[PDB]
Amino acid sequence: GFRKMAFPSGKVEGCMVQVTCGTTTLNGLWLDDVVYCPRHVICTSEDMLNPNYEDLLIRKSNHNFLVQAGNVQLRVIGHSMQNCVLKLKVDTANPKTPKYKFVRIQPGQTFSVLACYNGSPSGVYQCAMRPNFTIKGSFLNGSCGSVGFNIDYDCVSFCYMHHMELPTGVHAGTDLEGNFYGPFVDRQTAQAAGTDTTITVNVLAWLYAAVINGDRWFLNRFTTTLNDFNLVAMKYNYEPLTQDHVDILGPLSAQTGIAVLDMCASLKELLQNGMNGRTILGSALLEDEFTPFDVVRQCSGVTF
Amino acid sequence: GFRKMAFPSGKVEGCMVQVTCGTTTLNGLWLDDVVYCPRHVICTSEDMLNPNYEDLLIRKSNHNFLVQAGNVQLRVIGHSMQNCVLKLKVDTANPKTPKYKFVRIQPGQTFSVLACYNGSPSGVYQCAMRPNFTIKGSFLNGSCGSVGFNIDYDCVSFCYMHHMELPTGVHAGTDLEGNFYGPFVDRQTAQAAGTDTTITVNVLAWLYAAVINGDRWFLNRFTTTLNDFNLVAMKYNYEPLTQDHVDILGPLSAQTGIAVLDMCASLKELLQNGMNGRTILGSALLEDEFTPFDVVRQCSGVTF
Ligand SMILES: *[C@H](O)[C@H](C[C@@H]1CCNC1=O)NC(=O)[C@@H]1[C@@H]2[C@H](CN1C(=O)OCc1ccccc1)C2(C)C
Ligand SMILES: *[C@H](O)[C@H](C[C@@H]1CCNC1=O)NC(=O)[C@@H]1[C@@H]2[C@H](CN1C(=O)OCc1ccccc1)C2(C)C
Ligand code: NA
Ligand code: NA
Repeated sequence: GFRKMAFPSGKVEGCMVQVTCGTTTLNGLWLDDVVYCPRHVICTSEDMLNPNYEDLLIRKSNHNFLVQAGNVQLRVIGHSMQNCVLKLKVDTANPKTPKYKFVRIQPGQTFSVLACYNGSPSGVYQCAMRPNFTIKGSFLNGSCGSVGFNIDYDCVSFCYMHHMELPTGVHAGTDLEGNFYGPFVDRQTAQAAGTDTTITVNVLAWLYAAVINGDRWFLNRFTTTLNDFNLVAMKYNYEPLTQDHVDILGPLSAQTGIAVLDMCASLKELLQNGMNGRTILGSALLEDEFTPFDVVRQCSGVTF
Repeated sequence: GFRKMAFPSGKVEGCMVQVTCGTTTLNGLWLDDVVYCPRHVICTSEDMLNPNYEDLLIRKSNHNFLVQAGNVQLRVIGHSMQNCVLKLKVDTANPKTPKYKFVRIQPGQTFSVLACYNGSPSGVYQCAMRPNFTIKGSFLNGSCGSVGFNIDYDCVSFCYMHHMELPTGVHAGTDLEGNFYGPFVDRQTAQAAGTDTTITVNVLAWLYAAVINGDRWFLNRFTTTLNDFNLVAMKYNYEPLTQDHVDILGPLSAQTGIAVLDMCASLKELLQNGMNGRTILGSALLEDEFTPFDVVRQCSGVTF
């Protein structure tokens, strides 16, 4: 009774366009009269090693940029660089432009990715921004410019644009102002993500989902303190739990009649003892990709 | 590098409407001038125990059916019953009607569900039709009339409409002609799904995905026969593997240079020996919700 659910993708689908510069094709985001795409579209293979993007952009003409919106070729009348994103001003506003915001998300928060190739949607899935500011996505060559988003009421909040894959096979990208999440740079060099930690508040959310869905074996009759729990958290590379985390879990706490520090005590035992070959919500591992809001949305059936 | 991916849901989002009959509200599918919804919308609580649907439908007037398409109230000018579905003919054709087909899917095949409440999309996720003709969905009260679908090229293939939850917490529903998948009836009585089996051909697909994504520990230097494998399959409640299954896996076989009967031998060892606390594509259990086509689509990046 509990699934990894993406937001409906319709409002974003109408914004996806193709952006080609020589042999290099990727996706763009067409909002009002502006197409946002990764700046590495202006790069040839050789200059991806240490590109001088300012110098490369100067060499570019509007006409070097082939922007298609399905069958339509869309006429670029201008180009500018904001951090690691290119803004291609176009002669036509997107008539399918939804109501939108650009937001910078926090590590631990979730969003939907609309994976595109050649400006066409392939698929939609839910992602978490890892504590080390990577995402564990499914992106191939051509996936760049694919976007991550949340929907609140009738408003699309864009939070991610895809730029690259790291050696570990995880993914990195920017906010829609072109500021990388984490320490990453848009050039083809070996780059280390931090050690990643498990998103403790999300694991608690998901244990609450497990209880709501009648799956309770792991509950014990013990409590604990933020202090003592955080000692075990540190030992298993779990993020420390703050009183903010405890306050955000209050609704799930109240719904289930299980105090947050009581759930923490249950999590302690799972980390120390493993799951003994048992499953929780049909998983053999502790899941950390569901925020407290994701759990509440899916158990209370919120719409858009 | 491998995720449970849903189809983009835009084309389906434009078809979802609200259908209310007394205190009973659920979702409808508005295609051309017809709204398709579960027939149990005409039911009061008491008559859900053993409804005479023919007699109940006779008592109904067009005006008993409140059909809203967002802010629009849509005027029902007719009602008919096809098996377990109600066709509410309306005065306006859906101007957002996509190109579509109604298809009856086979056990083992996957589809995207667009979970709706009050005619508004909440979320999208990928499902498999279990061998026992159930789905393991996330559906609350009000979710009925939510639809399952595939997209081929520019065509939406509707294959599922949601009707009910079984005692086990799994879900049952119909094709869009109102024929239940499996032995289920739309009345509030205890109903047994069969014993469910694991979709062997999908587990093989997913092991191929694991190899393509560099995750290979489980490969062994052994082969086997359909005959000998099916003896182990039967013992672990896996579906028997047919030469059709072997032919469908040919592309993944050819891509990886691993013969289907060689992968089967690897699966044999996993079933007999467990995973020794190892993970495959970040899972501690064998996944059976990915068809060979799903794997090929996601590793080759097919679009719509
Ligand atoms: C944009 O489509 C593309 C997406 C990558 C390619 C494979 N999976 C992805 O997520 N981004 C890039 O190609 C960037 C780009 C150059 C290299 N880079 C990158 O991801 O390097 C790793 C890579 C490349 C190709 C195949 C596998 C791995 C710069 C400018 C950062
Ligand atoms: C239609 O919205 C609704 C969806 C169920 C309710 C909870 N989760 C679901 O998938 N379908 C029904 O209510 C049908 C209907 C009557 C009963 N039934 C049903 O699912 O019974 C089980 C149930 C009901 C409510 C809450 C939990 C479980 C008939 C006519 C088959
Ligand atoms: Na131009
Ligand atoms: Na009417």
